[PDB]
Amino acid sequence: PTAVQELNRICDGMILSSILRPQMVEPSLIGDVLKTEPFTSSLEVLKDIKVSGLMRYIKQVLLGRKSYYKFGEEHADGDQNLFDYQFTGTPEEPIKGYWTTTISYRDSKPKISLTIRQEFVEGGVESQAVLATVVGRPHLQDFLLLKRKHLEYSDYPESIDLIEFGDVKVIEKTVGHGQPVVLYMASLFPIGLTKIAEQGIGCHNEKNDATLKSLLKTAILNMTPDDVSLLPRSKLDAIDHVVRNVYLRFNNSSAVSYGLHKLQSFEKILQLNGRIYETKESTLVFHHKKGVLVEDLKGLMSYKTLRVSEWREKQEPEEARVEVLEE
Amino acid sequence: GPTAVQELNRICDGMILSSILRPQMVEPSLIGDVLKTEPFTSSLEVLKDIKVSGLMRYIKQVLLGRKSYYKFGEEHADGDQNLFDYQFTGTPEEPIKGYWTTTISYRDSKPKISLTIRQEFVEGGVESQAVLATVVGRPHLQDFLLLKRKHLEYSDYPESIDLIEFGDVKVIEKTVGHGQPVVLYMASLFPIGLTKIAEQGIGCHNEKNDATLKSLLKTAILNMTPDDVSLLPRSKLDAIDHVVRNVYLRFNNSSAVSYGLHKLQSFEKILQLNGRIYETKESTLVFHHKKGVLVEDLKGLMSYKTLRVSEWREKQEPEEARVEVLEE
Ligand SMILES: [Cl-]
Repeated sequence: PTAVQELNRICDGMILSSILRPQMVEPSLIGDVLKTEPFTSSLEVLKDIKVSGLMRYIKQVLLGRKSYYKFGEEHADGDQNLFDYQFTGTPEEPIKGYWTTTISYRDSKPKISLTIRQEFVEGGVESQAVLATVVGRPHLQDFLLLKRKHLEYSDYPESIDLIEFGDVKVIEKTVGHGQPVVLYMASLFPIGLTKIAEQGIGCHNEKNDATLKSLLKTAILNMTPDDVSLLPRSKLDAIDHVVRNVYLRFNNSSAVSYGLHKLQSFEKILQLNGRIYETKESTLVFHHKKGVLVEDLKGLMSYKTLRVSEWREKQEPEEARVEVLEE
Repeated sequence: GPTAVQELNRICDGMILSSILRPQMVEPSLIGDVLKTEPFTSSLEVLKDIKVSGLMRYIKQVLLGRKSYYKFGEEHADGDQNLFDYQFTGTPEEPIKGYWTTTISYRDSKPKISLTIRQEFVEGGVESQAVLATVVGRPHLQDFLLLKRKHLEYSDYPESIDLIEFGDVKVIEKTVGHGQPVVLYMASLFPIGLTKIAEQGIGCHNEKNDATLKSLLKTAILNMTPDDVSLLPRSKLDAIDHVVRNVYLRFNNSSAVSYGLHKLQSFEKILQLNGRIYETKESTLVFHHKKGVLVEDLKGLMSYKTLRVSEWREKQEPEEARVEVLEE
């Protein structure tokens, strides 16, 4: 592998060790991971690799950092003249009548962004804007700059220009003040705070992908329903972060045979975190009465207004009865 | 009245709309005829400083007196190879239809020189497909290695991107035009002397242009006989496909059916040549010549090119009232 791959593997090893074992993010954790995932490139090449998050913390420890990771040390205003564009559908090609665009300041952490969700409804456009930002920012001034970038990048700027700051929902994140953090279930728990900071789960290679799936199930299998009832909300939310990332990796059949949803203690997770999970293929509902359900516009059941039907594994005698149509 | 750009927008809308019934060479008389019903309010002095591209610029230039017709390739620009544009649809934490895709390109390049990396979760991790959209004669490998470093630096150096070798990349080389005049027909440019087309943004997002587009399409197909359709070049059929698909994305399933384009002889001959599966605003329909109108349905007892479908039916309340509300 390369230095990039090695850095990835060390980061995967920490994420993976956090599934069963909370650990303080400090140099000896990286030292202990290095036993299984050594770093064999030279420190000089490491300096050319520009990273953030735990990747960058690992990089710094390999370069000699001895201090523990401090919550909020990555805070960046960003470049207020460089912008990232995220889009979900377009005006030319909406997704089920919707298109969403998020423009953000490049390299801001927490990210400062204006998201505008839009929809064609008789006989105009309905817009919803959310400014996700940080306490103390100049919210009206950030909205206007970002709105201007929305007008310049939009294939339909007429619908944007009428959105006023009074219509915007604001969400403010706070920067940490250097608290040390515990890594557990791919999430940072800053000492003294009650919230968590979910971390990205890599595990893009064969071994780490399979071990991620197996450790999640092992984590849940080793909790009784009463254990789960005793978990604080912050730990429930971190578990939710790993659970949802794992289900995104499965199609419907693989998610079902994975069988996490069959564990008695996972049913307690479902009651506390929700029953609705996105897979690679679609949306499933792990229902306690009806079993596995699959989102289905033509379904004859509704779970919290989502129409669903019973999910069914493909069976060769049934597939053989499907009428294959002439083209 | 509307600003100088909203004016251009409406004039461009008007050209696209005029291209539905007949092909139109892109030349000043086309613009002038559009100005009869969509007149340009603002002063030409404002218009001098607006930054536009594509057809909206050619409209601008014609407003400023240009007598020459539009020339294919006249917009070529190698772009700024020190400055980069960054967009993405989907992320590893919220994939869109199972994928996430990132595109990084050279600022102001036309054709756009870009590296797109699309990824999905598969067994054993992540699969990637990379596409370098570029121009004949570029240094493809150097562009790739430059844009790949950007991707790594933009994505927090995921191991899956670093694994992508130049030999894994699909290279799509666009041709630059050579000054050919161009015909606009069904929202697509046909450069004379070339066999390819360039689909254009269709626009028409206001209420009146939406309805006009829908009306003009049905009329354009009505104006054709089945024999007419069987004589059209593949170029013209692809342009028609462009407009048909944009229109069905504007309907829910019920409105798509009462729109009734699918019921026309000449459209059935179109279906035979472009396919029967059309995404709508609501789901997906199959306009079948034997079974009738079908609708995507994972429970379907029929499959059309592997899509499971059922027969379409109007929403009724005695099916609705029986929907079982589930315990939370
Ligand atoms: Cl058939």
